[PDB]
Amino acid sequence: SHRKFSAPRHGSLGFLPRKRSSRHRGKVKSFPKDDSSKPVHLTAFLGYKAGMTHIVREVDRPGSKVNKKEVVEAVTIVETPPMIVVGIVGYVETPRGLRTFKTIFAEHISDECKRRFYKNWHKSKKKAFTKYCKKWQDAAGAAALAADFSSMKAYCQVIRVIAHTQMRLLPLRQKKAHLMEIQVNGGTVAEKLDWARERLEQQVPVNQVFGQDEMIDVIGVTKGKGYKGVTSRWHTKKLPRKTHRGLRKVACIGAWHPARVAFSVARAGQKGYHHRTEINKKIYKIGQGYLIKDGKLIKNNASTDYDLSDKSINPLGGFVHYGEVTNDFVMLKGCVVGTKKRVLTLRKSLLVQTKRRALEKIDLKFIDTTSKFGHGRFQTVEEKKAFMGPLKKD
Amino acid sequence: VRYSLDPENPTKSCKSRGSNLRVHFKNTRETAQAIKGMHIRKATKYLKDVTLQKQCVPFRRYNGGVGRCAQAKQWGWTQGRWPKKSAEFLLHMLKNAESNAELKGLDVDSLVIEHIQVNKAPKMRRRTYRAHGRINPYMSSPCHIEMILTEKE
RNA sequence: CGGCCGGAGAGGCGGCCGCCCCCUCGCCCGUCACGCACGCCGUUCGUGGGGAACCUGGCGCUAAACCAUUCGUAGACGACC
RNA sequence: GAUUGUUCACCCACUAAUAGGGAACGUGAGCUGGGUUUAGACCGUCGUGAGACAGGUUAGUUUUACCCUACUGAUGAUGUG
RNA sequence: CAUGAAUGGAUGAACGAGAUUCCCACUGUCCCUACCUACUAUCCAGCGAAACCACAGCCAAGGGAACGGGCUUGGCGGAAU
RNA sequence: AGCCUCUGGCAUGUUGGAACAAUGUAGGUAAGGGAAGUCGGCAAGCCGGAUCCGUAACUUCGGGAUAAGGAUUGGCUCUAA
RNA sequence: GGUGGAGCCGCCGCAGGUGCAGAUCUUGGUGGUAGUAGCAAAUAUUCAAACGAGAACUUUGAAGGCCGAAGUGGAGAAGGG
RNA sequence: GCGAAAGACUAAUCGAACCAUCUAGUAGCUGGUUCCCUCCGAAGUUUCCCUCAGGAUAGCUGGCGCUCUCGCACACGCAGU
RNA sequence: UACCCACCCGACCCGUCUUGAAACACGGACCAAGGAGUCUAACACGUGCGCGAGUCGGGGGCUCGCACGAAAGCCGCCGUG
RNA sequence: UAAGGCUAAAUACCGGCACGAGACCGAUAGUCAACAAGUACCGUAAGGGAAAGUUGAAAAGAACUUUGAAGAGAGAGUUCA
Ligand SMILES: [Mg+2]
Ligand SMILES: [Mg+2]
Ligand SMILES: [Mg+2]
Ligand SMILES: [Mg+2]
Ligand SMILES: [Mg+2]
Ligand SMILES: [Mg+2]
Ligand SMILES: [Mg+2]
Ligand SMILES: [Mg+2]
Ligand SMILES: [Mg+2]
Ligand SMILES: [Mg+2]
Ligand SMILES: [Mg+2]
Ligand SMILES: [Mg+2]
Ligand SMILES: [Mg+2]
Ligand SMILES: [Mg+2]
Ligand SMILES: [Mg+2]
Ligand SMILES: [Mg+2]
Ligand SMILES: [Mg+2]
Ligand SMILES: [Mg+2]
Ligand SMILES: [Mg+2]
Ligand SMILES: [Mg+2]
Ligand SMILES: [Mg+2]
Ligand SMILES: [Mg+2]
Ligand SMILES: [Mg+2]
Ligand SMILES: [Mg+2]
Ligand SMILES: [Mg+2]
Ligand SMILES: [Mg+2]
Ligand SMILES: [Mg+2]
Ligand SMILES: [Mg+2]
Ligand SMILES: [Mg+2]
Ligand SMILES: [Mg+2]
Ligand SMILES: [Mg+2]
Ligand SMILES: [Mg+2]
Ligand SMILES: [Mg+2]
Ligand SMILES: [Mg+2]
Ligand SMILES: [Mg+2]
Ligand SMILES: [Mg+2]
Repeated sequence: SHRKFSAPRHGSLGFLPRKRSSRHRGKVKSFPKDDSSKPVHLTAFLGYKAGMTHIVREVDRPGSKVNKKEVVEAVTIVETPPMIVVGIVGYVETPRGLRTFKTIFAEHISDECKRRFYKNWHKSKKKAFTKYCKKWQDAAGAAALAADFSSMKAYCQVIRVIAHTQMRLLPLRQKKAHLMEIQVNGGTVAEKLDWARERLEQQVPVNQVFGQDEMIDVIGVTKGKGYKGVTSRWHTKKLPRKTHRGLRKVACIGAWHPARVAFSVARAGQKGYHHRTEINKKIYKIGQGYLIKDGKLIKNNASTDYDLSDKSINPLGGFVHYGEVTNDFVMLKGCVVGTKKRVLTLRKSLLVQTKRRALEKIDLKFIDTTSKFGHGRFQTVEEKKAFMGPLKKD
Repeated sequence: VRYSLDPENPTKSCKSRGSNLRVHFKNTRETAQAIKGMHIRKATKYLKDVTLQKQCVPFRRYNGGVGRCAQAKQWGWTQGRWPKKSAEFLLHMLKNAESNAELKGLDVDSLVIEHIQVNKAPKMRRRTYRAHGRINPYMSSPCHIEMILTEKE
């Protein structure tokens, strides 16, 4: 017979080889279509989720109840030190797919970049890229990497740039840099290419990839939660109190005549640590790490013009569970996938964004920096000694 | 008595057997084939780490329900355990044979465990008591272990 | 034997130039010869085949992986960072 | 949602709409056990009687998965020196 | 249909682990689930059963003892767990 | 009564070690709503001791009755009896 | 051919308790399941020493604990021997 | 027997104990029924039966024969025509 | 021919009751040993043999302690029947 | 010739004592019992009631050396084995 009272299904099938993700750094599965008229730029970046906080801003969407009112928005902060370019890679279009031509790494490489090459490091001799680097000064310093750029100029169509993070500038215990191919959505290969030939061994800060109030996509790995019941995983109903054998299950799996349990029935399994691609997140502010000209420009982190304190986005006691953010960052509206410290990939929008809620230029009026290690009550440490004042420990 | 697979050179080969020992034949067979073909001193160490849980014994034939482990990767398996009694019992027998080769006049440090074999033994009887007054047989499974070390170097 | 090309769709191939030494070979004719094995079968080649083990010379080489340990961003164990 | 063991029914209320059905009249080693449908009892009718009654009524044990498969997750696997 | 007088009729204080209905109080019964604890399960050393078993174990449709795992035709199939 | 302790008696009731997954079995707690839950308020929680007050219908005049409904309650220093 | 260590068969006649796959057959034996289910009711153990081939489990000391006098304490009946 | 009555209880047994025997009780009803080869080869219909899951009798079957015929230049007989 | 392997074609698991079984009908994990138309009496027909209007056979008797014998042989008994 | 009485022989013997034999069974057979069998064991009791034969010819039943806490081994020896 049929279902008495119809109801939607629990949880989308559009996600459902719901397994522990096979990668860790968020892999970009599609880069934006390269319009070959606009100048050359990078399409992706690589940041680290740090924490969250309150924002205060004025709204401009006329006709709404909250036009010219102040709202609070929760924002993540993605600590994003400048990435380093090490190599370029060519791709050529085939019927069978999109094959890779020619990877050409620079003369130097790094130290952090070597880490990403061997599982155990301190046991090894650190020999990676020790004879490829030899090519970059001799007669063959023209054969294998000057006829190659001419080859990648003749037959290549799409050119990405292999670029690794700097793991030494972060508070993290990791030192294995994160490499990633970041496609160059410029125009005219050989201009797409005689730009990355230049930026070999070079820094790339976040203000080159991304601009303020730009719709990007965040590509990371869900927070992990282990084996979970059908009730947590697929968010089913709980059976009534009286059920003899468990009440956190699905009473009926399937019907008798399809003698297999179906692909789409809810089951217990791993939950969390899936790969997800969040789209259409907005940037509220591109940051700038506390650099030195005389000393410690911590001011230029959370000092919006409307309050002009000298806060760093670091709250009191740093961002709980992760540390203090000390270089550039991007402030994102709402929540991003992943836990603290997770490697986050930041892609530019594949959509032509022309809505009213987007394109909305943003003015920060106050950035909350009170401690997240409990119920913080007051923002900066000097303000603490404006209240209570002289403590006993003096 | 005779063994199966009597040795190539009866001159440079010592033997040792045990009959009716209280180990579990499905474990002592797994730990007997893992040590098979090794060189004596390499195996004495291996059988001590089986006790200290530093190297496993990969469970190939009798693997039902046996859990995965990390040290199983060396043998190219997934399942492996640390059968401690099984290690201790073919450790005496690996130590008895090391003396039979001493008395025969051989080179102790060039002996390679070439043949080794574990057979089921006449089972023991106990009884467990089960619901509704049933009485099941709660039996043991002993074994006859026997091994032949050769001089191969 | 050296150099310059051309070819990328999974290229795997050619092409085009210098120099050394050597040979004179497709077609008609003469001229003889070549175990003529005594009527008999798997003949004739792509074959320096493909793969697996071992005896000469020249140039180069100089590891990582897994365990043990540690970490949790991960966990039923495995696995993973 | 109210009533009902109910399927079915009827109403209240909301809504964009409160369409109709199949999957062993989907689905008890998934549940519940209200209804049927044991043994206890109670009435009415019938039967001389034991008893009968799709006539009511109240009380009445709901087992076993470790096997193969499917499915969900989890290690791996031959190849690629 | 088919009540009714010791096959007892009508009442009824107290009493009832007797059967219903309603209201107040209360509440994770529910909207809608969440987390915390103990013992498990989980992995390990030790010790070790049983029911069950033709052969066995991926599907669609067809026919067929009129609902196949095996047969026909398709779909497909990768060790050990 | 329960709860803690002397006298006396044991060594966690046929094992240990490592972890804190899902389901469980026992215990707990939940914002707002409060029986909309279900066949039914199933289970659970509300009440709870004492002192002071206060007490209905009904009645076989014994009861109902701890009806219902309210208040008070520690420590200390006194006083009175 | 082998192992085995004391008896055995061919033909003509006679006599049978005379030929097994099966009977939820009888008795005995052995697998797959499986090194799996399991060794989870009453809060609890730890340190040092002794003994010893060998100690989480014995013994002594120390510490923490429970039974809490309607006992896990001290004595008897029936029963046991 | 015993029952403040449920057919309750009477040594894990009760709408009628346990033990041995009569006993290999009876079964128109299930289950099984042991070597080869060769030749022949059915029935599910008739009448009667407390007959309708069985028998009795008819048929259909086989075995055993016998009486003759004459392919022994020299045949009457029969027939799903 | 029989051991292993390869291939092309064929090929559903046996026993059973059944109009119909590979059956989503039942018995069957596996292997050993055991295991089911017997004897007696009474008829009936067929067949072999002795004698033949007769022919026995029993019970008795006469001959052994048996070795073979509790046999064989013999008896107006032989016809009482 | 009743109402009173005695009696050897041929006749019967799955108990008992003592024997003899067999076209019998041969250790799941033959008695339940080839053995410490009506024993072990079950049941309150009446009763029920098993399994279990074979070293060699002679114990000549493995001294001694060695490894091990020991069980077990390695050599040696006994033997026709
Ligand atoms: Mg519908
Ligand atoms: Mg229940
Ligand atoms: Mg916080
Ligand atoms: Mg038990
Ligand atoms: Mg009992
Ligand atoms: Mg149904
Ligand atoms: Mg079901
Ligand atoms: Mg059920
Ligand atoms: Mg009911
Ligand atoms: Mg009833
Ligand atoms: Mg009446
Ligand atoms: Mg009447
Ligand atoms: Mg398990
Ligand atoms: Mg405990
Ligand atoms: Mg005890
Ligand atoms: Mg609440
Ligand atoms: Mg309700
Ligand atoms: Mg409802
Ligand atoms: Mg209750
Ligand atoms: Mg009242
Ligand atoms: Mg003999
Ligand atoms: Mg016989
Ligand atoms: Mg037989
Ligand atoms: Mg207590
Ligand atoms: Mg005492
Ligand atoms: Mg029948
Ligand atoms: Mg039928
Ligand atoms: Mg069928
Ligand atoms: Mg039947
Ligand atoms: Mg007289
Ligand atoms: Mg016997
Ligand atoms: Mg025998
Ligand atoms: Mg016997
Ligand atoms: Mg024997
Ligand atoms: Mg024997
Ligand atoms: Mg012999």
